[PDB]
Amino acid sequence: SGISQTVIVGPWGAK
Amino acid sequence: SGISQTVIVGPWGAK
Amino acid sequence: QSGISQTVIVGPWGA
Amino acid sequence: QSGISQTVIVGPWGAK
Amino acid sequence: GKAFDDGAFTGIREINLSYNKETAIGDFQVVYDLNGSPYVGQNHKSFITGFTPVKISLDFPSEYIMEVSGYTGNVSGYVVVRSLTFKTNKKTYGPYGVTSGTPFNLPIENGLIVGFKGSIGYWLDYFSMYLSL
Amino acid sequence: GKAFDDGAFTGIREINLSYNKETAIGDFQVVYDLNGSPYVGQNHKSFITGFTPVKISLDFPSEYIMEVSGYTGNVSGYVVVRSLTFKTNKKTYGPYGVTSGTPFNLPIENGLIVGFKGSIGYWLDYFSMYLSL
Amino acid sequence: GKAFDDGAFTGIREINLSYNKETAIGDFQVVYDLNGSPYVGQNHKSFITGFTPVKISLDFPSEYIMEVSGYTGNVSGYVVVRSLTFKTNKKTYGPYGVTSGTPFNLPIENGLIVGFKGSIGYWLDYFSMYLSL
Amino acid sequence: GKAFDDGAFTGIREINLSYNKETAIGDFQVVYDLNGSPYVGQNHKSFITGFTPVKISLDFPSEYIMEVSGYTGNVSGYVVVRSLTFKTNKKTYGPYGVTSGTPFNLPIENGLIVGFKGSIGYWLDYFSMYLSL
Ligand SMILES: O=[N+]([O-])c1ccc(O[C@H]2O[C@H](CO)[C@H](O)[C@H](O)[C@H]2O)cc1
Ligand SMILES: O=[N+]([O-])c1ccc(O[C@H]2O[C@H](CO)[C@H](O)[C@H](O)[C@H]2O)cc1
Ligand SMILES: O=[N+]([O-])c1ccc(O[C@H]2O[C@H](CO)[C@H](O)[C@H](O)[C@H]2O)cc1
Ligand SMILES: O=[N+]([O-])c1ccc(O[C@H]2O[C@H](CO)[C@H](O)[C@H](O)[C@H]2O)cc1
Repeated sequence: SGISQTVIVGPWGAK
Repeated sequence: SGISQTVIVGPWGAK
Repeated sequence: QSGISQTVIVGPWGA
Repeated sequence: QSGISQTVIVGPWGAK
Repeated sequence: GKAFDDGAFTGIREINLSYNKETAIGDFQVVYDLNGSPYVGQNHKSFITGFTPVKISLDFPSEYIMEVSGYTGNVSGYVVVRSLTFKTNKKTYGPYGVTSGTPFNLPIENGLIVGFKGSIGYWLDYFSMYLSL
Repeated sequence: GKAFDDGAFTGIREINLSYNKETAIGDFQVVYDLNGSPYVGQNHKSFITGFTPVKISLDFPSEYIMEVSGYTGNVSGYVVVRSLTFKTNKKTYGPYGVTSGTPFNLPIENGLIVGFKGSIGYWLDYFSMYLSL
Repeated sequence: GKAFDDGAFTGIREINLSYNKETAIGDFQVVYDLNGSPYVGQNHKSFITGFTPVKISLDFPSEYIMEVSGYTGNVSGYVVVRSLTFKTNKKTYGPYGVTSGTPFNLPIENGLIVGFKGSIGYWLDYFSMYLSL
Repeated sequence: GKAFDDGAFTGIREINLSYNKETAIGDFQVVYDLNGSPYVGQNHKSFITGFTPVKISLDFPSEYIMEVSGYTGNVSGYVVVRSLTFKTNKKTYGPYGVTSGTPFNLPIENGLIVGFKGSIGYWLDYFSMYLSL
């Protein structure tokens, strides 16, 4: 894949 | 500088 | 230490 | 999606 | 709620949110930085109105967020994000909304928030943050 | 307490920690991955002894941590980390310690914990995590 | 010439360039991906005209560039980029321009080109590439 | 030749290589940094002897590599790395070896070389570099 990636933290909130 | 870096999250706890 | 995200940059070629 | 971190890698230069 | 995902950008210039102390966070919109220019993200609106608007206008790129905190709780039988605070290297913004329910907090020692995703119904249901160096 | 900083590695093979059911988390040591080989981290021990040890052996590389949670609160007048819980894509480990005070949690949607830093006195005072892709 | 810097994006959808088989590369414009949507970059245009246009339309996101190569050499007293070639996982685009002078190449084993910067006067004088995971 | 892959580290402290002024680069070994400690990489040895050693001892962390360049070319019928030059923010080291064949170069505008991989038989056959921020 040609889409770059980033860290993601979460989610906070509802399921 | 010649030092690689990284994402750091926190701290949790005292101080 | 600013608010601008950074990324690796290679080059330049040419010149 | 694994537990191994990864890194950009450029090259190789030299033999194919 | 309706899911949203802004994706990742180069930084944050302004956060427009709204909230109601009786309930929770409502609307959420971000003006990102994209390679030195403002990127006006889509306004993710509560299905309802009646919120107080907040504009967090950052001194980009000198000022950046160093901590995001808040509370989740029950509103009308729904678990939602009730309150948010944004601490920068310059000032604290918030809390916006009542600080009651289960706390959470994301302090950043190194790195930047560069994106938001989540879901908003009547209220902000949940969110996540993209981080980068 | 005594500060520590493991820095960043290429992922996590094992977490060893210790705790007491009435105070808080005591000792902390991580076996990291480095470039596909095990790297045994420094063992960050409490100033005191008497804790219950726990070894969390991950099936690396298919198993990785997706959430770290716990509680902070006061033990003998100090804010410390009272409980920890590690949730991976396979299983939950913990909680270890005393689950009261103020909760915190770091879920990760994309990315990996690759290092820890913090401070331990009689108990774990605070900690932070290095994240990477 | 006129310096340009697109900055970094999510990926590359299309590259437009122009060249002349007796001089060098002239114009340069990229359609980037930005978080799954096309973002049409600034068109970096030569001071002169009469070049032959080329549209490289990638099958994003499955097709991505794995190698950029080219030549630099002197044209009318100016050392410029005379030729460019783009190798993807699907096929090779080019060479465009004149393949004479000093070669260069950037193969990528892991990672993605996500932006371009450089300078263009009558011809493309030089360029650099933003790389990301 | 024999493949090697050091992986990624935090930085580079020293490079130990050997070369022959009539052939190509032979041995290659790197002292990395790993979170503030020297990490002695494995010595990657040529299958033959008769090289001249050289020790590139960087003033880490204030000194770092900004450009690796060199030449690939035929020795005894094999394409090998004939020459290497390391330019830092402080000094240039090299060229080491023979400056003939096809030139290559990897200048870095932003980021760091944090690892090498490749293959060595009689001479260095090929190499790649890990890059980070
Ligand atoms: O009549 N209401 O007050 C009310 C409240 C919440 C409702 O649900 C919608 O919003 C929820 C909270 O944000 C959640 O997103 C849910 O999925 C939505 O249907 C509906 C009516
Ligand atoms: O006699 N005490 O129960 C007691 C407990 C803790 C003390 O401080 C040490 O531990 C603290 C919490 O871990 C903190 O690290 C402090 O800095 C340490 O000196 C002292 C006495
Ligand atoms: O009389 N000419 O063929 C000629 C060519 C190029 C000139 O300069 C412009 O292009 C240069 C090479 O790309 C360089 O960018 C320069 O700064 C431009 O003004 C002028 C005359
Ligand atoms: O005739 N020789 O001097 C000679 C040179 C190289 C040979 O092969 C070994 O080295 C090669 C280039 O480094 C390549 O790695 C090959 O796979 C090695 O066996 C044999 C004879």
